Amino acid sequence: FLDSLSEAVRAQQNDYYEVAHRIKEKIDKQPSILVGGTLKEYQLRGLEWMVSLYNNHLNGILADEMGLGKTIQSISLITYLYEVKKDIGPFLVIVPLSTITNWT
Ligand SMILES: Nc1ncnc2c1ncn2[C@@H]1O[C@H](COP(=O)(O)OP(=O)(O)O)[C@@H](O)[C@H]1O
Ligand code: BEF
Repeated sequence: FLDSLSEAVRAQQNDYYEVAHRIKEKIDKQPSILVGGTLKEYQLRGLEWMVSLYNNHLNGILADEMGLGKTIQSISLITYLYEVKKDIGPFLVIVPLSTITNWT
């Protein structure tokens, strides 16, 4: 699976972990767009993890327990990408109606 997957990734470029995360990147600072507080270490790790997925053309799941700032992390993802990759738009977020204004 991994072999064919990594080859699928190579098509998308046109152990398991290091293979899946062949392209790496990390960042000590949060995206400068972000205001209203700072990110927690693990959130930063999560960001880096998501960034790695981006770099390796992989999709993934933020399965961190609950109430751990994923909303913020996804926002930081947006701003990260905009400050680093600079592909501003089009970016879609889909949420429950009961959570709309929490997100806004
Ligand atoms: N780095 C952070 N700085 C400040 N508050 C945070 C941070 N991470 C999480 N929070 C708290 O959690 C909320 C944001 O995420 P929340 O909705 O609580 O969890 P999730 O986004 O995982 O559902 C905010 O109310 C905030 O107070
Ligand atoms: F992941 Be949060 F608790 F919506």
